[PDB]
Amino acid sequence: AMGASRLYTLVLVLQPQRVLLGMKKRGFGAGRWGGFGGKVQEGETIEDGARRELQEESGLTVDALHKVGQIVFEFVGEPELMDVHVFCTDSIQGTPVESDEMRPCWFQLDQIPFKDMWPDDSYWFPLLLQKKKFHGYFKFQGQDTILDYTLREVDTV
Repeated sequence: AMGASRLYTLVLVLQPQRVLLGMKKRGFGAGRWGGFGGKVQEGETIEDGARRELQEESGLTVDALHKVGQIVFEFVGEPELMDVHVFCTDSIQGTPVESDEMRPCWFQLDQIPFKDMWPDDSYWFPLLLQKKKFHGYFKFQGQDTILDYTLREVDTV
């Protein structure tokens, strides 16, 4: 059987000229920039968990997000997969503020800091910028090494 998986969200604030990323401050993946997100909680829809995580980690409150992708992560030595649902929005009305877990920062869209993001981001982030939807899977050894991955553009997430 396929391993069991745990539901996570990942949220990108994407405006015409810039994207909001957050630096993970502690723990696994510390020092890397990426979307805001976390585990979906009991009795919570995936979109509402994504809205909750955006607010908890960045302070930004938005009323709705667009579902743009799904990425499954597998790590050598850990039988449980991460099932990550990726959301995007262009419309905010507050200021991003540093939380205990994340430091938000804007990057211009010709200065996307790929060298400081998770390696999988190099493959699916360009699809998001093109307003495409995607399904992906990545198997990691540790934090740096991809041993296998699949990626496909889809019409519906």
